[PDB]
Amino acid sequence: AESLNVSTSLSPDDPIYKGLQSFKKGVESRTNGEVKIKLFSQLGADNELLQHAQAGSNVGVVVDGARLAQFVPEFAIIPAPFVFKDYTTLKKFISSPVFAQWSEQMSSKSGLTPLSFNWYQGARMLVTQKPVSKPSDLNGVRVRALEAPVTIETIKCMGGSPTPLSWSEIYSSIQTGVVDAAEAQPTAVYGSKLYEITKHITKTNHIHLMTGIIVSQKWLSSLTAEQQTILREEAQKNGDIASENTILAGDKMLDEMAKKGMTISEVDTQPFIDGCRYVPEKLGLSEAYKQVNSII
Repeated sequence: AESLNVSTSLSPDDPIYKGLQSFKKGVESRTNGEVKIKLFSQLGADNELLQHAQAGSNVGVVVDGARLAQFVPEFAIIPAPFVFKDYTTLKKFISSPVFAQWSEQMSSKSGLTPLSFNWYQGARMLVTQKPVSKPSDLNGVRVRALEAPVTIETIKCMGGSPTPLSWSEIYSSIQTGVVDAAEAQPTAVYGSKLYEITKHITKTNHIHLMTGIIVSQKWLSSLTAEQQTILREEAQKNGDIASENTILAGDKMLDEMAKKGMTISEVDTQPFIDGCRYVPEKLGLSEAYKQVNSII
């Protein structure tokens, strides 16, 4: 018998979690139970789990490019601002040979491998008290940030002032005037109940959130060829399902907030794009950015 333990951080009602459930169902069905998938809320922080996975653990985690940059630094471009014009363009890049090269490098040099990297978690948008049609509308606006260079530079390049604080504290920070605004994907805006205390969502879609199920190469290679391909086939197939469900949920959450008094607006992104073109270079990610652009 064999098994994979997936450490998760999402609510069981999230599309990504239900996708992991579909993934479990697929794998266990096709192997008649010889490979079992366990989903945990318990196992440890992502960074310590990844070290264990390097050593051969049968533990997995759903993580993004920023977390994998420590193994292959190119990965850090995926969450950078205004790299991908839309979701399908993002998919085109993830499926390309350049990305395949980065994954091969992680597998062969760092002993970690994505079963797939198409678990989409949304597009980040602006949540504000006032309308935003152009970057100068954010001058003087304090936007919640995070102690990471990409996030900080994203807020700056878009025109706001980055104000780091824990996401678990975003509602009280807005309510008490520590910060004016936030920057996040719809399920998080909705999940934190921000529609209670803000008035505008602007669809800048400035960052795309792409993740995958990352596992030990040593563990995966210890399984049979048939078990390996089932795992990889099912991860990709179910990542696509979860992705569509994320988008579906996102749209409906936005609709629900508009019906709770919020205004949701599209925006001409071109000025934001031009204002953020320096970011990859400032962050030292030019090589990665140039390889992405060779594709898209």
